[PDB]
Parts: sequence; C-alpha cells; structure tokens
Amino acid sequence: MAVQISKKRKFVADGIFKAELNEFLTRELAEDGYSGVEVRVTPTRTEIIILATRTQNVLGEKGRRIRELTAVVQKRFGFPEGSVELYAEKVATRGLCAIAQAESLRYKLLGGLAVRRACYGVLRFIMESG
Amino acid sequence: YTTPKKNKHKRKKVKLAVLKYYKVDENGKISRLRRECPSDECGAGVFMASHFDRHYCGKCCLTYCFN
Amino acid sequence: GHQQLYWSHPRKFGQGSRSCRVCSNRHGLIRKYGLNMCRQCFRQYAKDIGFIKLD
Amino acid sequence: MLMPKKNRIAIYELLFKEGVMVAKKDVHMPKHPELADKNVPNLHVMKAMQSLKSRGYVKEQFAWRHFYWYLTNEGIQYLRDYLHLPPEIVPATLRRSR
Amino acid sequence: AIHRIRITLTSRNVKSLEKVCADLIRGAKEKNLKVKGPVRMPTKTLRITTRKTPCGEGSKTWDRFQMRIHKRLIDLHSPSEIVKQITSISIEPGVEVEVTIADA
RNA sequence: AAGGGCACCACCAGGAGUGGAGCCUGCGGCUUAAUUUGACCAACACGGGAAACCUCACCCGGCCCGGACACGGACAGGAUUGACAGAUUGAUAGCUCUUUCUCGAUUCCGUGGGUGGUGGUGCAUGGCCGUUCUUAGUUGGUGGAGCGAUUUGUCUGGUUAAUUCCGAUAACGAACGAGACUCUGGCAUGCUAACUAGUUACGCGACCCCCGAGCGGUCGGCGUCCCCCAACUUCUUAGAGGGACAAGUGGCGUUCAGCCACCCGAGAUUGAGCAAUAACAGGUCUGUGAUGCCCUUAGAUGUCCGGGGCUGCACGCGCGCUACACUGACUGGCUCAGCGUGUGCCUACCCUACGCCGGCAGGCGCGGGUAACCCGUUGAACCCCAUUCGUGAUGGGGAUCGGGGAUUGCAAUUAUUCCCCAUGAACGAGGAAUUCCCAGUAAGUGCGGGUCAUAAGCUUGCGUUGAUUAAGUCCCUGCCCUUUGUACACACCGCC
Ligand SMILES: [Mg+2]
Repeated sequence: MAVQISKKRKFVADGIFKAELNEFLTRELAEDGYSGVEVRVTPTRTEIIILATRTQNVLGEKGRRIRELTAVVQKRFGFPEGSVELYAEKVATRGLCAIAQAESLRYKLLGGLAVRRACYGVLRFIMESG
Repeated sequence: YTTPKKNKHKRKKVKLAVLKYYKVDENGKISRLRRECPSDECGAGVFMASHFDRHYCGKCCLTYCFN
Repeated sequence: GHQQLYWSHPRKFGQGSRSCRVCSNRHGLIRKYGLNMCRQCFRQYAKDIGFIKLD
Repeated sequence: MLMPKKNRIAIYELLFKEGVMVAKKDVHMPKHPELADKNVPNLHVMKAMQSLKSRGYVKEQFAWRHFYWYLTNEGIQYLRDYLHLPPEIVPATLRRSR
Repeated sequence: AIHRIRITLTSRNVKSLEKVCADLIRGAKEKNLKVKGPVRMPTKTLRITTRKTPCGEGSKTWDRFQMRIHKRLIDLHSPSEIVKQITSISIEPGVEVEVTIADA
C-alpha cells in the first residue's frame, strides 16, 4: 500500500541493509575469523548467519557475544523484539576463503613475521587447502 | 593573528557567602525579607530577586515591576 | 553557543541538509532510489547492495 | 559534560536493562530514539558513553554512522555500585533466563 | 467459502524466481488448485551511471551499474478456502512473496 | 636506418564542424579583505564543482567546548550552571557590564594526556582511478647454447582482428592475455502463459448511408474473471529453448591454415562489459570513523552563527549553445516515440489526471498512483500540409537594457527561476591551424535521469528523421614484429 515503499526502493533498502550489516560485522569480528554474512529474510522473522572460522570465539561466554550482537542489530535496525536471530556457521575449508586468509596474513604481519615468509606461508596453505 | 580587539573578558561569579536572606524576630518568628515566586514551577523554595525596579523569579523568570 | 543559535539555521534543504549515510560527506551524493550515499561509497558497496556491471 | 543526574541515571539504567547501546553519531539530534521520554539528546548519550569507554567500562565499535557500545564486566560492577542495584540483577545480554 | 488469492513473487535472479514459481504451481496442481498462468511483469532496470575515478582526474571513464528486478505473479482458484490448504511458501533466499486477497 | 604489418584518439576521399560574432561555462592574468583550492595526449561543462544561506575549505566579526581520563587544588558555611530587566551587540549571543536570583557535585582551575581538523605532505602511503594499452603482448618447468648478463622455446614462411592458426624447428610440455565468457540487438504465427497486456468474434449502444443493401462504415464507447459470463496469443510482456558454423556452391591458396564471391537465410563483422607481465615519483591525504609523520587544539586551523566572496573585468585560451536565413522565419491544421522517473529511516522536499479562475507564469478545490493498475494510448520535436513575408542586418539573430506580474526559500540586491510589453547589438558562413566520424553511423531533432526547495547552454541515456565518401595507404601522426647501429640506460626532452 502507500505505507509500504515501492519495489525499487525496497530492494535498494535491502541491499543497503546487507552492506551496512556486512561492514559492521567485518569491523567487529575481523579478528574472530569473520568471512561473510547471509540473510534469509522472512516476514515472520529474520535470521542472520555469520560465516566464520573461529566460531567458538565468535560465540562468547555462554553466547554472550552473540546475544550482544543480536541486541545491537535489533536496536540499530529497529527490528521488532524477538524477530531477528543470529546464528554462526563455520566455514568449510577456510583456506579457500580469500577474506579469511587476508586477516591471517594481517595477523602474521602485525605479529612481526617477515613479509616474504608470511606471504609464502599463506600461499602454501592456500594451495594445500586446494 | 593580531586581532584588533583585546582578549574578551570572561565572567567570573561573585562567589557570595551564605544566603541567609530571611530573618526571624523575638526568639523566632517566621518571616521573609524577600519575595516568593508564585508559579507552580518556581515553588516556595525559590525567592524572587530585589532589583531596584523589579522582582525576578530564579526559575519562573517572572518579573514584577512597580509603576 | 546556547540553545537559541547553535543549530538555529534552517537545514530543511540544500547540500547542508544531505550527507552520505556512510562517510558523512556532502558531495557526489546519489539520492536515486533513496540510496543517500556518496559517489565513491557507492562504488565501494555496489556489489554488496546488488548493483552489478552488465555492460 | 554538564548533563544532569536524571539524564545520567537514565543513560546508565538503559545499559543495565540491556548491556548494549546503539547511538547514531549526531550531536544535533534533539532526542535519543530510545529513552526519548526522559528528554535527553544523543549528544549527552554519546558523551556519557565516551566517558565510560575511556574509563574502560564499555567497548566501542563504530560502523558507518553509529556506535555500538558493548558493556563489560568492569562496567557491570561500576554500574552496580553506581545504581545501587543488588548483586542479583544482571543485564539480558549477560544472562537470558538462565 | 470462496476466496481469491494473488501471489506476487519479486526477486533479482530469474533462476530462483522461476524455481519458486514452478514449485508453487506444481504443488497447487497436485492439490488440483486452479492456477492462473504465471504472468511476468516487465523487468525493471535500475541503472546508475557514475564516474569511475574518485578524484575527477583521468579520461572521464563512466561506470554503469545495473540492477534487474523481475516480477511474476500467480492467481489461486478453488471452491474451498485456500490459506488452510496451502500455508507454507517453500521459497529460497533472494525472492520476496506478496499474498493479497482480491478485496484490496 | 632497412624489411613487414596496423589505426578516422593517422591520413586519403568526404560529411559535420571548431577557430571568426554574441552568450553560457571552465582555466590563466588583473583587481580584491577574500575573489578557497587541486589538476597544465593522459588539466581547462573536470573534482559527478548547475556555490544566494548550508555547502565552504576564503575574508570581516561574534558565540560555545562537543578539552575523555588520571593526579593535585577548591569546595553542601557551596565546585559551578542558567537568567528577566536596562547598558552593549549585526543580533531577543546573560558575549560582557550593574543588579541579584537560580542549579547543586553533573562541573571549575593547574599539570600530563585525549579528541577534532575539506590543515601540510599523493615525492611517506593504502584503496580506487587514469595512462603506457586495448596494441598483442607476457611468463615459469625440464632440455639445448653461453664463463656470464642472457638466449632458445616466444620462429624462415603463409594466414588471422590477434605469438590467431597452419607449418618449419633444440626444443617439449604448459600458464596468463587474445579468444572463449556475461549482458544487449536482430528471427522465430514453434512451447509456456497472461483483467496490472492485448487481438479477434459476439451482444448492447452512439453517428452516417439510407435509394437498399446491413455479415454496410467509424468508435481508446460499454460488456462477454462483475466467474459461469466467448475464444486466441499474431501484436505487448518474459522465460525455457532453438537458430549461424565460414555450414552449402564456385574460384584462389602448399590445396594446409584460411581468403574472395554467391545461394538460402532475420542474421555471413550488432554494440558494449571484463581484460595480462611490468610500470608512472600521473591524480586523489578536499570521499571515508583509510592512513604514517608534521602543524593546530580554547583569542582554535575544532564547531556554530551573521555578513561578504567563490560570479568580481584593459585581456588571452579550452568545452559548448544560438545564429548568420526563403532547403527559411511567422501563423494555423494534421500527425507519429522510446528509455525512464514518481510520495522521502534520518529528511522537511513526489508524478500528476480532472473541474474552476487568469492573457501568461500561475492560483484554488477534488482525486489517482508506492505503480505493465494513475500521470499515460507518455497526442514530443523535427518532419507534413495551408497563410504571410521577399534577398534588406528584413517578420533572419535575440545579445544588451527599462518597466510590470508570479513561483521557491528564512532570505532573490551582485538581477535564482518563470511570464508579459518594449530595445533589435554584433553576426552576410569565418585566416593560420585543428576535432570527430564508416550504417540506422555523422548530422538535424526533441524527451528522460543526475545535479534539483528553485532550476540545464553540462553530462549520462532514449527515441525520431537520416545521409556523402571509403572497403585503401604508410605520406603526415603514431603503434607492433624482425634485422641493424649506438659513446643512450634519468634511456634522444639522452648524451656531448
Ligand atoms: Mg517578427
């Protein structure tokens, strides 16, 4: 109806929401092995799946970190209470996620490994992962 | 820079001593030497000022002059 | 200053009313389809939103 | 910051009701979208949050134009002693029904 | 009872849109619902043309971003009430549903 | 220097032009308190940069702290914060001054230390982007040659848009790029479907003919998914598919790779996107809560508010718009599109039918549309058909300039824009130079989107009308490969 926004604006808003959530999750969970986000939107309730490598680190003490993230997303995007749920999924064959290898190499460089050795280690690991 | 005006003065408060602006008589008679702001937000705790030509409420900002 | 003139200037329109939803920039905005996002920020998040280059 | 006691108390009690705080970066918003009944603006909200962050009671994350403060345990104790809450009530993020 | 239901399915990729049309039509046909033919509203092309450069220096090369929105819709017919007959949607992410009674 | 090949960012033959006039706009200069700044093929309608305020970074002034936190002072006998009145101010900034009220631990002062900055540095950087370069080029492994930098592979030749392929071969086997790929356009009376698309047919109508037709002619008039109360998908929409391969024929060619022509066919080269190794002290720190260092940080280079500037003009240049007219202008009639937008998280501002008022811009009521549903069957321009003009600076051109009326906005002056009546300036096809272009192309011609409270001479797209010349060359400008010479390697803008 007139209250509902047009199809074009609705799809652009969905894309904007995806991008904003992706940026927020990237900034918050970069050191936790975050790789990407997928959302299957249903009118009854929405679910947000976080693709991560260190999913046990993503899920805090008794799920405290995921509870905080869910509450933050709920407040920021104005979802009705209880209508948004966040789950975490471990990425299979993490060596093939080009994003995850980027933070791995960043971790090595921040630790202080020589750049040639770190890059060669990451390259060898990627090829070993296949 | 060399701005033509001198550095603007900043107001410092007078740092007045105890308020005590209401007196009792003959070993205690409740009496005000000031004025009361009659608004419902000023209340009875506050007191109007005693300027030379008007009275001013601290909260209600009401002014009563004599003409 | 105090409450009377700090934000007293009307900002109902013009470039001062509109800023990028990402970088808080006032130039190169894209208000088509209600994006409200900077020229370069759109190039950054186009594939994330769902905008692709077909031709 | 010159915020009054009531505004500070409301800001802290929202963090204790739930251990998160989302705030749009806008010092010219007349009211925070939540707790608008107390009539305190986003400027005071974000300044109280930066005081908490500098004192180590909250973790600050900043996406595009929003802050996403997460309450810590060091902040749990501080809010407990500041709000005089008994050592039995915890935020929903800290404990959900369990 | 008698009710009329129109289901509008709108998405960005024709593969998922066609799959979510086909399975709905198949289920309704199996339940012998009278299915009005799958009609295809003309596709919407959201086109944005910006400058590739971020600084305005260069040979003025323009970037052309497209967004294709595809819209199909179905009409369900039965002498019996239809919501109790079909309650699930059996969709996949990327598509949006819109159920509407003919009163509106 | 030679040999071979290639390109409308080269030429040829041509078209339209630009350079000449006016004007819009962007650079330099001059002026200025400031006229913010970057950039000099690959800068100059570029920074999506159409700036009244904001923007804003510049200039003249004035406020605020939005200086976390730690420590030390001060303090409920008061740390400190606001304030009506008068003076003051551009200001109804309690900014400051007189006056006292008022809040109460939130602050204030000092020392460290934050934080912010469209502040410096793009010659510190990331990312992005442009360019070398859209040319066809680039690289390992093992083997061969060389003491080695290196070389072969990566080639005599033919062919190709292409180190594309055929072949020769101390190379063999590969990898990238090219190609392949994705989107778009052209064809499917074949399939699937369609009240948010229609076409036929039928029934009601309305008008003409009526001599006499009558299954006559027109209807964007109403109906037959207002569910029993028609069918169909040609037109429209969009999916699955098919379809074109140098496949068939003739000739040329080692008869190889391929080339030319022809038939059938909608189509025998449709346009784009993407795009290698290596690099540039190319551009951006004025896109970013990308960023190192440096500067500033309370009389601020933070931020806010008021005003001005970014437009300012002896002049030079670039992109364009309008023209110089009769293949035209004016007046009227008739007649045809396709892209695509449309009511706002913040955020206030949508597209508009219809009726009335006004000459116009507009105004006033009623709707419809979050959209194949309403604007809208987008009654567009050019073009077409009639009228007047008559080779003149003329009814060409509309610059400049006066007066009046509206609309947007808080505000229109240095005219925001629009309307009306007056003024009709240069300009009679433009030197040297120089740009772009090969088929639905150039060009004429309008319409959308972006910017947008107000807006296009810009740009990005769309349609409409629609050609001349050419199917070549290395002459100029360059590019690729081979050989060659070199005292160059910051690589000929070299060196000396
Ligand atoms: Mg005339």
